[PDB]
Amino acid sequence: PGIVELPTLEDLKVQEVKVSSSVLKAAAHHYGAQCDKPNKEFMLCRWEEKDPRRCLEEGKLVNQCALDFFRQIKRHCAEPFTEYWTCIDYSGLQLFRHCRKQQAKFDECVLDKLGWVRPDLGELSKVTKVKTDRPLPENPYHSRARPEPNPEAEGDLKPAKHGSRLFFWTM
Amino acid sequence: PFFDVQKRLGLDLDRWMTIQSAEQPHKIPGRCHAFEKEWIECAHGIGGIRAEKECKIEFDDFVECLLRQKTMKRLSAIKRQRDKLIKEGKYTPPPHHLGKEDPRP
Amino acid sequence: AGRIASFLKNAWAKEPVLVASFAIGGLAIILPSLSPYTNYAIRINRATPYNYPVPLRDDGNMPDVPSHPQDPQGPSLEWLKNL
Amino acid sequence: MNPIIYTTLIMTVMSGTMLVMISSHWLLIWIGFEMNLLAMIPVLMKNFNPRATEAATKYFLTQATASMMLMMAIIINLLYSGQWTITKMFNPVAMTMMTMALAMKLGLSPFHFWVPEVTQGISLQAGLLLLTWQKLAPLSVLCQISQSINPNLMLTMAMLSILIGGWGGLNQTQLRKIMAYSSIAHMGWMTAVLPYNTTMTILNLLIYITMTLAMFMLLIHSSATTTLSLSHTWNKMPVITSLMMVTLLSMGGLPPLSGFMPKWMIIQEMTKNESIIMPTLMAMTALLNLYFYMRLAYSSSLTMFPSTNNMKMKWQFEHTKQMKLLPTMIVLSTLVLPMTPALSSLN
Amino acid sequence: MPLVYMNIIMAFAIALAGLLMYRSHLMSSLLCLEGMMLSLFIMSTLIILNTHFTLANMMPIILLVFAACEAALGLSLLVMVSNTYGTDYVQNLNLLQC
Amino acid sequence: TMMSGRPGRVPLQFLPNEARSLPPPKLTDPRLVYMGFLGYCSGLIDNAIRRRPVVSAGLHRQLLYVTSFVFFGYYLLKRQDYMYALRDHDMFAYVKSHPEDFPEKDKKTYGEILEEFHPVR
Amino acid sequence: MNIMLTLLTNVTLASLLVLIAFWLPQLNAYSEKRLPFSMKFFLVAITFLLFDLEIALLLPLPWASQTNNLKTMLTMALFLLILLAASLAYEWTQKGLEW
Amino acid sequence: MTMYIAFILSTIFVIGFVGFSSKPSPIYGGLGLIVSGGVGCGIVLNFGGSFLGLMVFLIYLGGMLVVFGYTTAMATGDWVIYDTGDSGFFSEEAMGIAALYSYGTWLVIVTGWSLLIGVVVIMEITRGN
Amino acid sequence: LFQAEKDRRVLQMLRENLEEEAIIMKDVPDWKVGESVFHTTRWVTPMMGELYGLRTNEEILSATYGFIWYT
Ligand SMILES: CCCCCCCCCCCCCCCCCC(=O)OC[C@H](COP(=O)([O-])OCC(O)COP(=O)([O-])OC[C@@H](COC(=O)CCCCCCCCCCCCCCCCC)OC(=O)CCCCCCCCCCCCCCCCC)OC(=O)CCCCCCCCCCCCCCCCC
Ligand SMILES: CCCCCCCCCCCCCCCCC[C@@H](O)O[C@H](CO[C@H](O)CCCCCCCCCCCCCCC)COP(=O)(O)OCC[N+](C)(C)C
Ligand SMILES: CCCCCCCCCCCCCCCCC[C@@H](O)O[C@H](CO[C@H](O)CCCCCCCCCCCCCCC)COP(=O)(O)OCC[N+](C)(C)C
Ligand SMILES: CCCCCCCC/C=C\CCCCCCCC(=O)O[C@H](COC(=O)CCCCCCC/C=C/CCCCCCCC)COP(=O)(O)OCCN
Repeated sequence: PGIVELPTLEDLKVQEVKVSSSVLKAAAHHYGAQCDKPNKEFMLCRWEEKDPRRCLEEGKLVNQCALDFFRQIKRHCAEPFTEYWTCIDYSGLQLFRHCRKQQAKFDECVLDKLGWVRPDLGELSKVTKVKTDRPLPENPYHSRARPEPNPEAEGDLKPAKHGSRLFFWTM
Repeated sequence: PFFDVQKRLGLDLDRWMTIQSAEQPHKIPGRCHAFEKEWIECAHGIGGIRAEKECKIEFDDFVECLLRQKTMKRLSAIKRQRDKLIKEGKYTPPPHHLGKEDPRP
Repeated sequence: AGRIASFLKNAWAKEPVLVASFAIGGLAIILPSLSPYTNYAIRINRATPYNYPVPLRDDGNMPDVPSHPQDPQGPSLEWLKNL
Repeated sequence: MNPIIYTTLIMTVMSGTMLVMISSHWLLIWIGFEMNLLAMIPVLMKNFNPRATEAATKYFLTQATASMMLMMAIIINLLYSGQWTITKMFNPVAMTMMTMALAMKLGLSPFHFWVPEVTQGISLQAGLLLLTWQKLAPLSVLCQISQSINPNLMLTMAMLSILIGGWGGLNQTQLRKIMAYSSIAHMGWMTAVLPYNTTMTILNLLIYITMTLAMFMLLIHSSATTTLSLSHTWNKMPVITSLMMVTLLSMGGLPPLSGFMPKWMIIQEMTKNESIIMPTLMAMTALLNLYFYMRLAYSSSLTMFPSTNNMKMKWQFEHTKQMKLLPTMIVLSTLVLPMTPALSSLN
Repeated sequence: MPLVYMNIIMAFAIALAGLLMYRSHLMSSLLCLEGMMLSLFIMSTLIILNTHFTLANMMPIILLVFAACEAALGLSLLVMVSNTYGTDYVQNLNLLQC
Repeated sequence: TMMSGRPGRVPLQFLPNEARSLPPPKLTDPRLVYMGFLGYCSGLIDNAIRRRPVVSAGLHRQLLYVTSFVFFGYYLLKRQDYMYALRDHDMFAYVKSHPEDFPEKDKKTYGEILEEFHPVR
Repeated sequence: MNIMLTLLTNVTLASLLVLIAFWLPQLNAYSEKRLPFSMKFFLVAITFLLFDLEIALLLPLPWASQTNNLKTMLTMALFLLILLAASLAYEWTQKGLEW
Repeated sequence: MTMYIAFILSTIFVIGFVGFSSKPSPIYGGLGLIVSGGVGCGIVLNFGGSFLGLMVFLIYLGGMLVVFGYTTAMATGDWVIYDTGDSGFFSEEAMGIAALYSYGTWLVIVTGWSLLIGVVVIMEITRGN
Repeated sequence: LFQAEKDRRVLQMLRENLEEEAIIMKDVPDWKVGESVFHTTRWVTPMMGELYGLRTNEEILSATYGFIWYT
């Protein structure tokens, strides 16, 4: 019943972010601080459309924004960041707690170079609002038409006509 | 027989555990949340007989999600035809399905 | 009052384990409703984000919803830091 | 046992039955059945002796097997549909398994073999409780899912229960086995109308419960468990024998007694659904129950059996304890036929 | 409904049949009942985990607890019967008859 | 019929609020008198079982039995009348809302109906 | 995989060493020449089973402390432990812990 | 694909059930049931139910079958129906089980009452007299 | 970023499966290429066997049991 439509392999081609988990964890706070708008646009579209095929352009946009962020990092603060993610990669749990010194070095370097302020506790978990021009989907669930309800009879009760009318009983 | 004490007092003694789409902890969704939600919304206030006769599409989709009989049948047929063709010798799998592909993040 | 004191003094002798057990159990039952830090524990449990915070579609009628995480709008965690 | 413990166990049995009756989740119904089974055993084994222990272990085995089957049916229903609510069963196989489990709990044929022996082993008070209260939960569960039952299987086991009770009551001299076979036959009558009307099932349940309470309370008052022991009751308390004879006539379905109400209404309802043969066979078979009721009445009140010399001491003493509601139960099981149209209250 | 569920249902059926045979040794009857509840636990756990129905992760625990309580009750009854007759043989429970 | 699933029905109400629109049973209702007779019979049987003068052992106890039976019978009669009223109301509403299933039969007179005559001989 | 291999290695080493222990002295030639059923032990076993069931009920406690409904979970856990203590007390006062 | 490891475990489970269902020498039937319980625990663990499998393996095996053996001693296709996404930074099974104290108040109440009643029932039955 | 990568990877796997399915089932008479088993047109999350059904055994076993067996 129907044909499942899939985008062509050309639509799924994009310049991937080829950095490992340790680099991403080291840069995550500033990445969320700087790249918030495209990420929130993509995620709002993702929970509104409920369809991966409807959110490809926003994924390409977030890839581009992450690429720009990492290009700025490479341009300005390469070696403090390298030491910081060297820490993060050494640990088996990838804990922030172990070399706060290198974290401070990277933070002061980015503050001096790009004027970036690291978000505080409880800030990246906030629920924000997104100004988007994408129209709100009207039937994201593709629901059918609901069956009509029962007639819902109503009125004033009258005594039973000739009572129970059960066999010989007159009441 | 059934004495609806919960509905009379609004107690909710056991209704929280009846369906997949009813307030799971940490908002963890069921595997077939959407199908069951659609089936429940179709059949609400209509009665069992009419719900069975008219909401059969939603229930069929829900059962297909739950047990995946049709999907497994289709996959088995596809794999059987592929096996027959490779035994006969007119089809060769691509490098994508032989482990020679380039993985992506 | 004298009977209760005599009973407690007689139970503290020859049955110290039961007296200690009942004291600890009663204290564990009673104290949580009197401590002021249980609300702090509840609030800490509230502030642990396990899920992704899904953004809301802006319509110009949500002055209390921040547009960026650095914006002053939204809940704060300075109280948790001070703890 | 200690009266506090006995009261707590009786309350636990009743609370398990109510948990079955008021819950909408299959797991809670199973839990109620388990709680009822757990609290039922000491009540049966209250007077410790080998017979009570054997009856208790037979009852435990049967009820545990039935509960396992019911749990399996619930799990299969969940497998074929992610639903826990007690509604349409959603599966043919699950329904069959559930029906057999509930029949085993109720004692319907062919799962009737345990009822007479369990009733014979236990005392008269435990027998009263087992034959009256232990039918509410399975019958309520059957009523809730009456639209799912296959009529063929339900009607087959109902007719089998009626035939088995009628035939097995003819061969008994012990009063408790007679009551057990009567219970089996009445259960068969009750379950033959579930596919068509549950109100008739509930009406039959109420009438049978009243009659069985009256009969068991009369048997407890005149402490006899055999036919010959009951044949000595006229020489001390003839009023009890006369009331027992009237109650036995009522239990046989003879109009204008109260026991004629359920059979009459069930026959009428079954005829409304273009079913003719089965009510005729059912009445023909209930004639056997009436026959052994008449034999008991002959041995009890309509004739005077020989007595013994030591009854002269019993003539001098009065019952220390009087059971409340015995008079009410007799009247309700005897003289409520003119109030038949009151069944519209969805009793 | 794949083959694992069929295997577990077959195990349940085998345990039920073994219970209903009664060669002897009521202890074997209790063992068959416990095999049945174990099969129920396994198959219900598989159903619950497969469909990601989070809130029924309770139910296997409840089933296990209740069935083990029933097992203790049955063991006590068996012990009383054995103390009465000296053995747990099934055929010794013939005092009550239809 | 089965009215258990009927819409807008409270789970444990003996007499709903809409039942109060019906005429209550009279205190001299024959069914109430029969319930009082049942209570009197219960009192007599209670006197007989306890080995007491059946007619004149306890007047207070017999009065209590009669009064309790009359009270419960009155409430039961109210509920029964309400249930039958609901049945008739639903019947008439369904007949009104489904005209095609209950057509008006074309009235016909016996002078133009041919019925077979079977002589008795 | 790793756990299966570890268990297999443990079982294999144990079997090999026990069998060599049982067969090394079997190569050289030598001469090669009731009822009581105490009831108290059964009660101990049954009490262990019931307390183990209640412990199994108590086991999910480490994860129950993060629920945001702290009052309800605290009440329910205290209720479970109170009924455990009540079971112990009842079996104590009914001479069920004597020898 | 390890030649349907789940299938192999299921066949071993069924074979063990046939083994102790013949009811030979109840100690040997208990051994067969122990093997079957271990195989079922393996099935659940390999499926992903770590805590529930451990509950099987601890409670069932180490308490109930141990008490059974004590009493006896006194006397004479897969991998396809699986999911696609992840669970977050926790296990859904543990969250659902821990929800017993926040969601299942009614369940806790009825289960605790049943356990206390079971203790009382065991005492009353084993009094004897 | 992980969500976007996951969506793209799943879509690519589905497209490759569709291509190989179209090639394989060309001679089957009644077969239809890329036909859904659901009446609804709503997007349905594919199973594990839908993405790796035509792939080799080693990565099937990986994607199925890697997290469970990783200790
Ligand atoms: C159709 C509906 C209409 C009619 C309704 C029919 C039923 C009505 C009554 C229902 C039951 C209520 C009363 C029964 C209580 C039992 C007490 C008893 O036995 O009687 C002793 C007692 C006299 O004896 P006692 O000096 O007190 O002491 C002797 C000991 O009691 C004990 O003395 P004992 O132990 O030395 O003697 C032993 C004897 C004593 O054993 C007995 O007699 C037991 C009583 C029979 C069982 C009752 C079953 C419950 C109701 C079933 C009704 C079935 C009806 C269906 C049709 C089928 C018929 C079977 O037992 C035997 O001899 C063994 C052989 C038994 C022979 C065969 C058994 C057949 C029994 C079937 C009876 C069915 C009709 C009963 C009629 C009333 C009978 C009293 O009788 C009475 O005085 C009470 C009768 C009613 C009093 C009426 C007063 C009111 C009149 C003034 C106001 C006027 C009203 C009108 C107002 C407007 C005027 C201004
Ligand atoms: C032997 C004759 C029967 C005797 C019965 C025992 C007499 C003593 C009982 C005292 C009164 C009990 C009534 C309880 C008070 C309130 C009841 C109310 O809250 O419940 C309603 C229920 O009301 C009761 O059912 C009415 C009970 C009245 C019984 C009398 C009928 C007997 C049949 C005719 C014989 C004449 C007997 C007259 C003398 C007693 C609402 O029920 P509901 O939650 O919505 O659905 C459950 C029932 N369903 C599933 C079947 C639909
Ligand atoms: C109303 C009639 C009362 C008298 C009759 C009592 C009948 C038998 C007693 C059993 C009934 C007790 C009622 C308990 C129902 C449970 C639900 C209610 O209590 O609310 C809960 C609140 O829990 C309460 O704290 C329970 C307290 C009661 C338990 C303590 C004592 C229990 C004893 C009862 C009898 C047991 C044996 C006897 C012991 C002496 C729900 O908490 P909540 O957070 O809002 O919602 C959870 C859902 N979330 C997660 C989505 C938010
Ligand atoms: C209200 C809190 C409830 C929860 C806390 C309890 C948790 C665990 C404790 C309960 C465990 C079960 C208790 C079982 C009770 C058994 C009673 C008993 O029978 O003991 C008597 C003996 O002990 C007694 O006398 C009975 C209880 C005595 C009273 C115990 C303490 C009562 C309250 C004391 C503390 C009060 C509050 C503490 C305040 C302290 C200030 C900070 C019999 O002992 P035998 O074994 O026969 O040995 C005698 C032969 N030589």
